Amino acid sequence: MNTVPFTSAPIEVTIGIDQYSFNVKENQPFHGIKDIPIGHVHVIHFQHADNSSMRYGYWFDCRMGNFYIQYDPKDGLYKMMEERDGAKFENIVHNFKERQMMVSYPKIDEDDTWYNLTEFVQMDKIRKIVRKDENQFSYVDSSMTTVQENELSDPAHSLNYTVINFKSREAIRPGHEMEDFLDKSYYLNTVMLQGIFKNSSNYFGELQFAFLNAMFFGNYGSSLQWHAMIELICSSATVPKHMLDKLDEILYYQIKTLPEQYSDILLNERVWNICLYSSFQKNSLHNTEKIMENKYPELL
Amino acid sequence: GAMNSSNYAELFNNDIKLFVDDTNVYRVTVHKTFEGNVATKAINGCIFTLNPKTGHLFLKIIHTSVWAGQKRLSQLAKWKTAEEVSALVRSLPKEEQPKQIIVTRKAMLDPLEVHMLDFPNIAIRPTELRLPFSAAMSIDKLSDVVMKATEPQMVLFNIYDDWLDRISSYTAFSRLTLLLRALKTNEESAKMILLSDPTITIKSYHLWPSFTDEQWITIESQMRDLILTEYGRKYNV
Ligand SMILES: Cc1ccc(NS(=O)(=O)CCN)cc1F
Repeated sequence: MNTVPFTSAPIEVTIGIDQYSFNVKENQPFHGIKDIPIGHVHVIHFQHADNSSMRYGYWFDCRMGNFYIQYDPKDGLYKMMEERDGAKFENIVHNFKERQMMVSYPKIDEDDTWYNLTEFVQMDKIRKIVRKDENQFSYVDSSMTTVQENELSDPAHSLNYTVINFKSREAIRPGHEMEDFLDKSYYLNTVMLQGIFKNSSNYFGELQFAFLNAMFFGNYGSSLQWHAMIELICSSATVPKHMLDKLDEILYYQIKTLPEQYSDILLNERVWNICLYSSFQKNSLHNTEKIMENKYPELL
Repeated sequence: GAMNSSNYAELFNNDIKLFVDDTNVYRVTVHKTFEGNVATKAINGCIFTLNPKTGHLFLKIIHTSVWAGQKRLSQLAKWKTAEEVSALVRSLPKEEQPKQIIVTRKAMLDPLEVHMLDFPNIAIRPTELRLPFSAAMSIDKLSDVVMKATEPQMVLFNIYDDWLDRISSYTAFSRLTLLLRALKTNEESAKMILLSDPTITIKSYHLWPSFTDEQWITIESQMRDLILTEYGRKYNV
């Protein structure tokens, strides 16, 4: 069980840790988060009381170093940092654990929600989407635009998701215009899976990371990437049977976890209706379709 | 984006453009089977690709053999059209390729856009105008060449005949749309108007009659009367 200690909490903030959140008051005696399950990536995120603009946060894996949070009053945010002196870090964390100044990551034992939402997400791939190599953790916020968005403006602060564009030469083989546009199996299986991602696990990882950036930060270009990767599979007549089963499970927990009140902005009516009712895989997502119909029938 | 009455004059500027109409690409004759079911039989069709400025019409004849063994013909028709327009642009010299292609039906946008990915600098636009290009098969010489074709074939025409010698393209296009709209609303009456006076002939190398300027006025008046008529006959006014 690992720990992200905090130097202080000088400004009032709603702190998110994976799918949980809790309110910290200005100068409340708060010194971090303990009992964080080893073996998954995590995201700690922030929404300031005063200016709800800019949700921002850090993707990290505790196996990759000792990380803490200190508020920077010049840049005005809670920054993640890596303390290299591991003995100073045990002493600091033990002091705060003894003074009971930390909240406990509140995992219910039956609860596999985070494992299911992050099944294929790996830090090493996060760090290639979010390029900041002098840090082991990855910063994301509401406003960061994606590489594809910047094509259609600061490259350093971009989300380098895999570009997907159904009306592009990458996607459409010369002489197979109709075939490949109405049945994206070529784009999915040869171009993307075999060519770019190497395997379905990398593809699912990016899809899951896009959804989480969309849900936790309201990052609009991530939501675009999530839907595009869903549509590419649904629009493929020919998909490995294991990929389909997994997708159904992946999406089910994304829709399960989504806040009911944010459905109006995070779900693309056109993509979902097409995927569940018109696409090739309209019959291949029983769990996702059952939950979508019971929970968000208005959108459909 | 879309072409409408506000930017109508763009059709006659000096940027090369083409209209593409796909209405007559896939054409059928629904009939009863011996078992008393219903079956279509396809007939030759055509793509109507028009330069509104010059009047150059590239009439691509769609031979019924292109449907044999094919499923979902109405959808295939759109991609077929797109492929043939694309093949046509590629056949043309660079200085002759269009800068825009305007489709008359929005369903053609994606098919064409996909077939034209090699030509990023050519804009594919819809239009809000309800243009009457479907009636192109009411022009006898066009209908004739389509029905006689025994293989795929491209036939070049000027749909304005020689009219640009005497009038502008704006006016030539207006006359053309008025003739076609008339043929679309009442083909019989329209053809009667055009061919009533045996002394007015169609030159071997033309599609329409050799009307003097005053006779074109008379004719144009008769087509507008017919369109108002059928509009009354239709709606009772
Ligand atoms: C967790 C935690 C770990 C290390 C440090 N700081 S240091 O040793 O003073 C180095 C400060 N740069 C502060 C902390 F709050």
